[PDB]
Amino acid sequence: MKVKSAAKKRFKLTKSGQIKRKHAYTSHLAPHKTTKQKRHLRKQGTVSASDFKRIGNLI
Amino acid sequence: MRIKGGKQTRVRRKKWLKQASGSFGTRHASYKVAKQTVIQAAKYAYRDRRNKKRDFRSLWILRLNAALREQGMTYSVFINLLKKHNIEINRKVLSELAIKEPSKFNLIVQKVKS
Amino acid sequence: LNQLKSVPKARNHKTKTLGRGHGSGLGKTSGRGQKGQKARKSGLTRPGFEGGQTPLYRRLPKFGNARKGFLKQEWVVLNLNKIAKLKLDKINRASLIEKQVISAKSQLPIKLIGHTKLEKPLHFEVHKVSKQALKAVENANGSVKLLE
Amino acid sequence: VVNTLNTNLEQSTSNIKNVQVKHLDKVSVRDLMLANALLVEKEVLKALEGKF
RNA sequence: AAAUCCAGGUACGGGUGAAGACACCCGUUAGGCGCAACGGGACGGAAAGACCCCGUGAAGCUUUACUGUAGCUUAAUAUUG
RNA sequence: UUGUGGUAGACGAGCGUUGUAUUGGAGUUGAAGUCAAAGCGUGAGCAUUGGUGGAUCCAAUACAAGUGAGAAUGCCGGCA
RNA sequence: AGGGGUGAAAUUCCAAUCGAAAUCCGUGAUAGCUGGUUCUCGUCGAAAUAGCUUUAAGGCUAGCGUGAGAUCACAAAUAAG
RNA sequence: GUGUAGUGGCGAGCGAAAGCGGAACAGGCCAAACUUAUCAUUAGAUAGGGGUUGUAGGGCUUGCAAUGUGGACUUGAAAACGAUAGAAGAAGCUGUUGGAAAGCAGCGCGCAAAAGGGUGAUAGCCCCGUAUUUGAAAUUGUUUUCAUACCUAGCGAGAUCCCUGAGUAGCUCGGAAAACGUUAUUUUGAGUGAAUCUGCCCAGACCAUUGGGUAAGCCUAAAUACUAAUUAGUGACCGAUAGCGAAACAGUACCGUGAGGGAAAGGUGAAAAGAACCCAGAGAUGGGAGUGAAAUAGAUUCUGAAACCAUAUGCCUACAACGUGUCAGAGCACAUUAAUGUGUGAUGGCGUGCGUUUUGAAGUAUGAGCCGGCGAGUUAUGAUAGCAAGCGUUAGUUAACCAGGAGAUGGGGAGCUGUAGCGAAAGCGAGUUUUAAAAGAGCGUUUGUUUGUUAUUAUAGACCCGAAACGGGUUGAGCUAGUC
Repeated sequence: MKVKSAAKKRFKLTKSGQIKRKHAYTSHLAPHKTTKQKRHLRKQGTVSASDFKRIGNLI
Repeated sequence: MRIKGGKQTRVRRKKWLKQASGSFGTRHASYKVAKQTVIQAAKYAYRDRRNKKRDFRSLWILRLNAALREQGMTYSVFINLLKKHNIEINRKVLSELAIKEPSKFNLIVQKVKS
Repeated sequence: LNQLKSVPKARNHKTKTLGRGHGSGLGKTSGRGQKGQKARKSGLTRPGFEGGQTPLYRRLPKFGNARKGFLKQEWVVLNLNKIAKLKLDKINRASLIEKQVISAKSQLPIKLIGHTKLEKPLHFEVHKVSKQALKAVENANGSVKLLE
Repeated sequence: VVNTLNTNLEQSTSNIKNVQVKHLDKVSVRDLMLANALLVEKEVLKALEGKF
């Protein structure tokens, strides 16, 4: 099947699974959030084991 | 390979119909009705295989009481005189048909008195 | 074997059927639903859909494409933890093609990588080497003639 | 099973359900064990060893 | 000749039960089977309720709801001095 | 010794039909189908026998399935 | 001559059918909405909840069953303090 | 290559171009300067040579050496191999059950022919045939050889000499093919409208450099798709509810005024040997006789079960509240797949169907009149996971394609995953991004590959059936409305 390109631009593969992603809440209304909030959300992240199946076969 | 599949239906319907023999109306000719009739018949057989082992025991007790009321004493008293004194695990259907052999049950009747 | 006693060991597993038997173990609605949406024809809507809630592949931000419309420059890697097993010296492009390490006709720079120690002296001819990899190569009396 | 593809042999054996002549490269795994009796050429041993 | 038809040898009162029982519970009544009538029931037969509601349904119609558009009209331009 | 109610459902173990591949067998001394019969298994099922019938089937192992009917106000065909 | 005709205007009629014919094709249109989904047997075995949802008769994730594997005791339950 | 680069209310989705490996393979022909002849020689037109362009070429002045390489190719002479009719073409009796032998049993025979069909049962030697060898008066196809007509050829020297595809290309205004939803590329409806090798264009805005190619002219075989037709053959394709709707005088019968919609049904028997004749009846017909192994094979014509409806042995019922069955049960008449046996069931106990949908069923909800047949989880391409198998320490692995029996397999390593990963990227590397940080944090610290099979899922209608619908194309004014 064709892999949806709308998602191939929002996920990155890593060795032994562990899909990589970026956190949201970074492009709007900075003053409403603390500087500590932006300090945390600047880092990358990974998805939980819950949505792993819906991402695996889709990518 | 196109499959016709004719033998299975005939043999199944014949086997189901043969089970319900001596049935009123068309219930012994229509397979669709015969299967339901045999379903219900076997369910009744299942429940009756316990209902009869209970009803026979009921008639068992009744016919013991019939004989024991003639001696002027109570059936429960007879079971008592079996159990606590003069310990006897004697069969009930035994003592029932020992009415048929005459006066031989009376030996057990007189034996409970120590 | 003979054509009358062919035998398997563990293949020929169970064959589920979605439309045979009321009480075969699999019912009339086997696998799909009990009159739910998935039970119906062409059920199991598209995998990315999540019920009406905004999809996960849209709630997340979008990654970057720093180099727009290009492919990453590919390299052929020679890790020093595996070259030692391959029995050959003077490892050079005139000699890789013989050992089937690389494709016969292929133009590509060669990268040298590794930290694990090596014993037998070697003579690499590559385009680039890691600094500590080069140090490790030169520790064991080896020599690397770094090409252009 | 024959390596030389002799014409004298192949002229015969064509009207019997039991016998047929084939080259080494032509026979498969199935037919080779369907025979119940084998008649092999002396030449085919070296080629069979070479192909293992 | 027809619609209907799960299989039927098809009772009534009180109650019970998916909430109004030919079959369930307890009592009552009643020989088997016709024929002529008479329509109370079998939520009777015939219409996958026309009504209400649901469906991310259909169609038609309407306007200063949206986006358009045939047509109408004005302007630059070629036909052009 | 502990257990064995059971739909939705997961999962394991099996039967049957058609055809093909081989290995054996039956068959105008009578196959299949089908009629009926007081058989044998836990089951889908599998036997035996008599009459009907005058040409194909059976047993063991595998493989491939237009494959196993009680309903869809069914549809064809016949009949109350 | 049909997203048209005609219409002393009623949504009349246009071959018994007309809020827009009959017929063929795209067409096996789609349908979160009915009903059906045919061989048997062995073991275990729910839910009708929370969140979200142009969602409320639906779907997704979590909990709930089940197949394979690990933890065997520091993990989990029962009685007591 | 690759579901890659990318394109998308960045959503459903969509999807290249290089390069690589294969199938096949070959390039030619016009205008232009130059020149000749003719056009009221004003021709601007007609007809001849000359050239087919980038390693820039051609024309001009002037030399050398060809006499030939060759086919998108004209005809004549022949040859081979087919095609449209045919021929030759091996081998047996005996007994047997039997209506009939060919099956079955005994001894034989041939195969470059044991494919197939028919012959009173399944025939190698009964028949046609079949493998092979042959045969064309006439027509026709492909290929081969020779002769022949047209078209074609190399290397020099001068020279700021001349020529090298005009509403052309860009530009602007709107579009469209491009994977792109308008961006170079391409194309054009409206306008604008150059140069001439010191040129022009191209390398996803553009300029410069660099390199590549010569548009605005024309032509082209094979390699690719398809099969209504003819020939031969094949089928783990169907067998009269199947197979194309059409095994039979099927697009017929029929439904319609017309577009169109559109049926059902085949089988005696080896051979009619299809029943002479008699009895009843008017006859159809039946019973006989007769043929035939069989007439229960009789024209209704292979096999003949179900709902259905009749007749009959044995038993039971007319005081009985009945989902009609079950467990005990006397009596009655029979004797079997010998089995604590069979049919019937006076009498007592118990006893509100089957499916679907449901908080919930006997339902005063539903689905079925019965019967027989048909009537739904597959298939193609990929992914995931289990199981199994082969290979394994520089592993493993073939796709298309060629070879043949339409076979596995042989060759074909083009690619694919694994071997190093991280980072948006430049890049670095057992480290890497963040940072001043080598501190910490995320990821990493070699841990397979190709298949068979199973389950789920992705695009295909993807379990089956069911709409009001939409759009496009046709036919209708003979009904009716209006008009003439």
